[PDB]
Amino acid sequence: TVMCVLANITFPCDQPPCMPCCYEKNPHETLTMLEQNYDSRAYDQLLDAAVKCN
Amino acid sequence: KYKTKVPSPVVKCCGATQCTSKPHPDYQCQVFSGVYPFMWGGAYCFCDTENTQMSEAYVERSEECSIDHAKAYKVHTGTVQAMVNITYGSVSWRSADV
Amino acid sequence: KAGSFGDLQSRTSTSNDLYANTNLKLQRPQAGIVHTPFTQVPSGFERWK
Amino acid sequence: DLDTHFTQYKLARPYIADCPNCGHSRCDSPIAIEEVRGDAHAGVIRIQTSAMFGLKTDGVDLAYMSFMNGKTQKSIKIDNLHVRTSAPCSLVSHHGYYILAQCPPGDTVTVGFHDGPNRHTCTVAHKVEFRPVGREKYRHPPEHGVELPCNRYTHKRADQGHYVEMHQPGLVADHSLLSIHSAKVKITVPSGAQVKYYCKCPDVRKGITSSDHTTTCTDVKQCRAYLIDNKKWVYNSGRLPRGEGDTFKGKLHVPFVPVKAK
Amino acid sequence: GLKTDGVDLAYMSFMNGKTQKSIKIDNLHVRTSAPCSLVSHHGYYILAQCPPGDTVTVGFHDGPNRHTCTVAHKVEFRPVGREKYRHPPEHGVELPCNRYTHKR
Ligand SMILES: *[C@@H]1O[C@H](CO)[C@@H](O)[C@H](O)[C@H]1NC(C)=O
Ligand SMILES: *[C@@H]1O[C@H](CO)[C@@H](O)[C@H](O)[C@H]1NC(C)=O
Repeated sequence: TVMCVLANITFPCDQPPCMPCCYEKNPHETLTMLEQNYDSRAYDQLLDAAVKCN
Repeated sequence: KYKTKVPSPVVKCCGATQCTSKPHPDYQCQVFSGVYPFMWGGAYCFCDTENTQMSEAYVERSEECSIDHAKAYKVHTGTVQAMVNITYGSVSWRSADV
Repeated sequence: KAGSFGDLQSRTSTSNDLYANTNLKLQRPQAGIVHTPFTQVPSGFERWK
Repeated sequence: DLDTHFTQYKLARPYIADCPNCGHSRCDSPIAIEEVRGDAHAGVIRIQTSAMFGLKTDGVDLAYMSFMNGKTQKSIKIDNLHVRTSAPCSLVSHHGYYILAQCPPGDTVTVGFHDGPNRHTCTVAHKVEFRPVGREKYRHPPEHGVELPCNRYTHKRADQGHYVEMHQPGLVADHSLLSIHSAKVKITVPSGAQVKYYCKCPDVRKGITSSDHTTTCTDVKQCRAYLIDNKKWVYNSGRLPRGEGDTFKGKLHVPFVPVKAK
Repeated sequence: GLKTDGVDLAYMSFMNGKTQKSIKIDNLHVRTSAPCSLVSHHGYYILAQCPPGDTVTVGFHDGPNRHTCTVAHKVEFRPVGREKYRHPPEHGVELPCNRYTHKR
């Protein structure tokens, strides 16, 4: 599994902390986490996970 | 083909911000002074003349480089291979690669 | 050279060195406009093509 | 597939960027053309604009464009959305900032749209060449012939690795946030959005406020105010200001990557 | 920009016979070989930015009816300076040039 960083928290990339929706809860925090993980080899998984909101 | 990536210019209102060489292909940074930027809100920076804009630009591969591109090759020498058909007597064609 | 062939040369299709000689010069923005004008030699790849 | 990439573009907002030809003159336009890519065959081009396509301020629906009427982020139904180089082009697709269109050879590229009475148009020069594939220089793609390999822009994501760099908007300037009140000037934060004021009453006054704050001073043109919204992304455009410590990138997907087709 | 009683810069006036009828500017398209950008319209005159072409067509809509007129004046694009550009650039050098004024 690939690891990604949000501030000092470190988490599996495919499963960000919020899960149901990570742009409505805190839009700034999701963006800043996507910016902090720019160079990650598994950034695509994060971008799907963050944008996922049913 | 190349793509000139042009990042967003840095506009300092009452300051002089200066270039810092970055490890980038054909990287160019210039610090043009005396800029009074106008934008949809209208008056972007206060100071009439003591304004600075730092513009930077650097060349990348175009998006199409993965589809069309020229591969430069050094050739020296190689195998010579051939497909051969043989018949002999009542045996039919065999057609094997050598 | 700047515009004949090999103006942009990369060792592989995913390399990061990306030697590129295009004579890129940044130009002064026009009065009022926040834009980043620049001048460059047209690609030698297309000239070759 | 289509849904997830359109969902994915919801982090990106349109922006107003300087454009050379707006019709009358040169102005800041919601439909500013950032880049035209015209190195595919058979006259298919990809225009990156400053307006979102297929997005609604709340959701995705592939009949809606979104664009800034100031700081309003208003969304409309695609009224005309026309692309023309020398004769009108055929809008093959529109996704995010990008539109993919089949165009005749020309010396300009103009993209424009209608918001009720108002017409927003932007022309850049960008000479467009029709690129025949093969050993006959035909001007329009034939109805029969031979299938040869050629470079075309996809409309479906192939397994993306082509990315567009995005950043948080810097200090969007607006003077409608300044007003005259009593005898001083008033900075009104529209809603939950910070504002940086730089007020040269003769002492240099400045600060960042999350609420209304009278800033003394006398005239409105001493008190330059900048909207700080960090809730959306904008393309890392050369026509948008940035600040000193604004390095953080955003890395969104690009639709309509090049592909080899026949 | 005229109304049968007054001025208002959204209205054209033209004769439908002997009637001298006034309408809102519906399209007012000007086209040489591609549509032109109507910089202004004042009195009998309209000022437009046009691509190079071999005809000049002006037309307008009065509801269902379309009134159009094409003349065979050839319009040449005239670069200013020592480079033959076909469309005005976004950057470059500000050089003196001849333009039609837009108010007076
Ligand atoms: C650092 O991690 C600890 C442990 O999870 C947490 O309690 C703390 O809030 C984190 N600090 C920051 C600044 O995120
Ligand atoms: C020779 O071999 C080829 C296959 O390589 C086969 O198709 C052909 O029938 C053979 N020659 C003759 C005369 O049949």
